[PDB]
Amino acid sequence: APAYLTTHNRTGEESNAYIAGSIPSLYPTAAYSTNQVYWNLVRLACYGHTTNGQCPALIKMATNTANPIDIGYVTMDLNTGDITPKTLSAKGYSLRVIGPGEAEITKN
Repeated sequence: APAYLTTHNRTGEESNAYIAGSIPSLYPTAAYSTNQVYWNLVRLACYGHTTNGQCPALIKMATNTANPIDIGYVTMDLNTGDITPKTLSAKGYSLRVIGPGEAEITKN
């Protein structure tokens, strides 16, 4: 398992993971910022939403605005940190999985 979940937000809008599609995490990644979440905190964020060490989340942009933007669903193995959908592309945003427990969000 990786030490941290590392998120590279390369957009001008805040990103966040909505656990099981509905529950905002406490660890949003601010604009033009990299953020690293200790792995135990991740495990807990996913507590109650984990089956077979797998946990899904919906990724949103403009998470600190009135109108957030649904980018698409992802699932992660909490023991390998492997993120199954290698890319997303929706609402003129793109997500790319870089390796276990790290990914970047770009605009377009």
